[PDB]
Amino acid sequence: MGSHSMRYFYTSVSRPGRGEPRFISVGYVDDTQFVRFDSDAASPREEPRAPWIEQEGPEYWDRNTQIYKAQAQTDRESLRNLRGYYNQSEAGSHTLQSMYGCDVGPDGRLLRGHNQYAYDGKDYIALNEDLRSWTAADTAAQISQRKLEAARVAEQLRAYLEGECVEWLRRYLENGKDKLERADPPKTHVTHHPISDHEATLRCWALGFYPAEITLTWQRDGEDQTQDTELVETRPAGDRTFQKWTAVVVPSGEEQRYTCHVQHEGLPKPLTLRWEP
Amino acid sequence: MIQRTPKIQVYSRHPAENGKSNFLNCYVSGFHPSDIEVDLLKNGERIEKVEHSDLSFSKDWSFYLLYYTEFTPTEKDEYACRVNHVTLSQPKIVKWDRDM
Amino acid sequence: RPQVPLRPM
Repeated sequence: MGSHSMRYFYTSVSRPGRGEPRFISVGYVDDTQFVRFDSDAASPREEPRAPWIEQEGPEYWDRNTQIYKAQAQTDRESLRNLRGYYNQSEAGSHTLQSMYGCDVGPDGRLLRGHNQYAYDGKDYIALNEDLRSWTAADTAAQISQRKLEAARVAEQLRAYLEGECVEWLRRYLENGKDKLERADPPKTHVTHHPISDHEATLRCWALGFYPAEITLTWQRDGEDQTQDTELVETRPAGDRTFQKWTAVVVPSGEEQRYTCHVQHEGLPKPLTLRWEP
Repeated sequence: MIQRTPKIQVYSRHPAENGKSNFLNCYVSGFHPSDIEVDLLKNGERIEKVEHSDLSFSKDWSFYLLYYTEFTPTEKDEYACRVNHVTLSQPKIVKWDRDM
Repeated sequence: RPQVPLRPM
């Protein structure tokens, strides 16, 4: 399913009495971060965070920089307005977060657009899947809904998600060819950990995989094992790949009767692993 | 009322072997609001050259960050990540276990 | 490329 996505994540945080809100943006293609912007930088500008976006010329970077500087001001106004809708004091710090982008299929056409917001960590307002209407979380957000409706904001948004987002993504997939189209299958191995007694932990590792989506199960004959398993959150290795492990205690005298099953895009076939001393 | 406390994982990029260069990672996730202080520690001492990823967030709007540094492990040195956040009444320290 | 800003909330 050579399907793909682009997302921008915005965070604006107010700082009353210490000037304007901070505005931070990051952009992703799939699970690869490719740009950032931070308004607190000495010279705020969009910057490259993946090797394949550096090939864009200086006009690309300046245009995006202008967009984010304008967005920062927009989000400041929004933060001022929201403080008022919730009757909140002027001294406190608050957070407006935005997320938007597009999902496309192997043909490169829009499958789903997104554009939604959270205020102080909770859903505020979201553009619905029809890209023509909104869902408001509470009566404060209905105030914003009425402004967004009045101004037909959903039309400009739709224009972006249908008419710009998908075309830029196509372009980034061409710039990044190899790194974005190729999945990196996990390097895998099981270790033995004796809870120095009459039972031990087997921990099944998966290292160096991209994209992040992976499934690690322990299971008997098609039938699951979880008397006690610890399964850690997938975590970034820091070189654009990810890591994960799952663990289980079995009656380890010699109950190496339990197996580890790994599924991942970069694996032609699901794999099955076992301890090897 | 709308503050979520950070989860913390401490780990290396590659399977650690002593005397070989590697990266020490402190991954903090699931938190809100975004201000957070994190220190990487070598035998209780604060490491000075430490970098972090750009602020991003998950589907539930909670934030995540990866702090990292070049290191070369030894059988004897021990490493930890120290995190402060508004949801914590004192810093939380998590030690690096090379098998986790 | 990021979208140009919308009207404020």
